[PDB]
Formats: sequence, structure tokens, C-alpha cells
Amino acid sequence: AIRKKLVIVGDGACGKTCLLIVFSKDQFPEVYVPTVFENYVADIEVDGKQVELALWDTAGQEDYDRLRPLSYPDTDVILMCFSIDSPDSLENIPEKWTPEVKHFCPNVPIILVGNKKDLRNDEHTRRELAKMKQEPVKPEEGRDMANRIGAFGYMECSAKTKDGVREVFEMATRAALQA
Amino acid sequence: SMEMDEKDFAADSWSLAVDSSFLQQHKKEVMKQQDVIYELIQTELHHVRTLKIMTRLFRTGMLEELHLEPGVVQGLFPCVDELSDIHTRFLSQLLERRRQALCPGSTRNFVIHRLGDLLISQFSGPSAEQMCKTYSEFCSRHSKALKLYKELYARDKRFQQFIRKVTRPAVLKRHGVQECILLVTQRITKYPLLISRILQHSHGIEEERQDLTTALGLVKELLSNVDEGIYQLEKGARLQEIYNR
Repeated sequence: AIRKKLVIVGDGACGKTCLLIVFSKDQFPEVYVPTVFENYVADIEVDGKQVELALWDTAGQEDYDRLRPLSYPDTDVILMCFSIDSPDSLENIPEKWTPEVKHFCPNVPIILVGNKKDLRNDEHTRRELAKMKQEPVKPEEGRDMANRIGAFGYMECSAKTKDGVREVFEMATRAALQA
Repeated sequence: SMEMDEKDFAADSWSLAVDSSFLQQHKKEVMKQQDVIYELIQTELHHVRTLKIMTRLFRTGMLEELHLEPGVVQGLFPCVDELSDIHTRFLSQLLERRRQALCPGSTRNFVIHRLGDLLISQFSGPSAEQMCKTYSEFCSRHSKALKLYKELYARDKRFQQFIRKVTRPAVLKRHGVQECILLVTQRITKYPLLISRILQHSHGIEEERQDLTTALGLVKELLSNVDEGIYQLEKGARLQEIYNR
């Protein structure tokens, strides 16, 4: 099994840490949800190919422009995350996160991931965003952003329900294997 | 890690580490606070273990087994003895606070009520100056270490065999050389996240709320200073490239 490296980037509100936790346990924690993620090496078999996929979080590094790039060397695939409950997290993708990743990770595939998809039809979420003249990110808004930024693809998931999470990491593995 | 500490921090949470009859005696807010304090200490134990892999398994094994050129092992593992001393001392203080708080007759049932003071001490004065000096140096040598590692792995058969041998066991799956370097660089930026969540559950005693507020600000001051003090070293970089930064 060949080794590949994945890094997840995005705003603090995007749910990156939770996504890594749920994938690495195949479980939304029932007793305690960790504050932090250290690292993990997942055994993945995708389309008949065995990979060891090393997983890294950038949480805590968002304010530190010289520390944060130390996460990027030899990355094989980037997950670029926003939350569907935060249009603000999507607006920060094209001109903050994207130019940084293209600079430090040239030619590395980017998957744009809409997290927290369970909240798109959540009444509390809709009420709260309406007060800032906002609504949950629409699937077409996600796809259009992915298209614009030169993403490999666009995917959605819910760490809470686990729906879509396996598929995100299997696809990231496929992307990392491409020449 | 030593077995006593590994066992003490084997559970996924404080609420699963303590006896259920002890848990049932506490309010939910206390349980939430203790769970995050437990995560701070558990992840500190694992960080010290990362540093012991670096010093004892890799660095010392290379010195004992291989014929590397002078300065190569220091280039792979910059500042690792200093980092081990900083964090082993901090860990010792956290574990002594736990042990003092244990109920007589128990090796598992405790509540830590006074963490803020310990964190203020760690992140101020000489210890904070040493943390800042050592991380500014380490993080500025990070790129250089990774590049040296990759060169030796690709070119030196005995080095490659050494690495494959000592990283074969399952318990080293997450702790190759490059993985250890990045775990150490990322440790310092975990502290604000942890401290802020402890603080969220520490409003019951106003002195504690205040102390954790002070600690959080000291940690952010340290991180800002380290971040402003980093410039990546590169083997073979010429003066002109540096002064034209």
C-alpha cells in the first residue's frame, strides 16, 4: 500500500476537525467529541488500489501565516471545506484559501467539500441566517464555486449523520493516485 | 509512555476514565470541564511520547547504528532535546495536579479545579521565553529537516533499511520521521482551542475564569511571537537570496 498525504483547509467554522474525527472512527462520538485532531493513517482500498492515507488538520493555524504553510509539504490531495450553514465560509474560499493552496501545493488536486449538509433544511439555521439576510448554501452555489476555483470536484457531506463522509475520502484517495 | 500513565489516559474521556459511581456525583457542567482538561493532558502525554520516539528511537538509533556525516542527525532532529525537556516538565506538572486531586483509595477518581494558574506559569516568565526561542528555531528548520530526510532515504541504503526496520511495528504507523516533525510543529497551535473550551466550562469560580482568560492571552502572545520569528532555512541558500527576502 502506497502512502499519500491529505490536508484539510478552510475557516474554523467549516467543521474540518469533526469531519476528520468521524471518518477516522467511522463514528460520530457518542460520549465526547474531541476538541483537536492529531493525525491518522487510514487504510483505504478504492477501485482495487490499496492506499495508506495520512490525514492532517489545519485547525488552530488560521491566524499564523508562517506556521500554517508548514502543514503543506508533499501534500497529494487537498480537501477545501466550507459549511453549508455559513455563506461567509464559502466567500472565503476563492480569494483567501485558494491562492494559498495553489501557491504552496502547485498541481495538487483540490476537492471542494460542503460540510454540515444536514443543516440546509434546519429551521433554527434558516432563522439565524435570515437575520443577516442570508440563507444556507445552495448545491449550485457550491458547484459553481468549485468550477470557478479549478477544483477536481465538488462533494457534500454531514459529519453528524456520517452521510457522504466515506465517499469524500474514497474520492480524495482516487484524486491523490492520479498522475 | 509509561504504563501507569497510558492506563490512566486509556479511556476516550474523563467521564469514561472515572468510576461510574464517582461520575454520578458531579454536575453536567463539571463533567464537561473535566472532559476537556482530560483531553489536554492526554494529548500532552502523546506529544511527549512523539518527542521520545524522535530522541530515543530515531536520533539515538541513527547515532548508534549508522555512519552519517557530522551534523546530519542534528539537521534531521533540530532542538529535540530542548523540546523534550520543555514538554516533559509541563507534563510532570499536569500529572502531579491530577495525582494530588485523587480521592484516597482511588487511582482514577479526581477533579482538577485550578488549572488556570498552572497554564499561566507555563506560558509566562523563563519557561515561555524558552518555548518561544525553541519553537522559533525548530519551525525555521522544519523544511530543511524534511528535505534532508528525503535525500538520505532515497540515496543511502543503510539509512533506508534502518527507517523501514524501526517504523515497521503497527504502533509506529502514525509516527514516521516526517509525521513526527509535523506533529510537533502543530502542537503549539492546539493549545488555544483546548484552553478556550476549558474556559467555556469554567465560569463557576470567577477566579478560575479569570486565570484561564489570562492563560489564553499568554498562549496567543507566544504563538504570535513564534510566527513572527520564523524564516525557513534552506541548505545552499546564498546570502543574496536571503538579503533580497
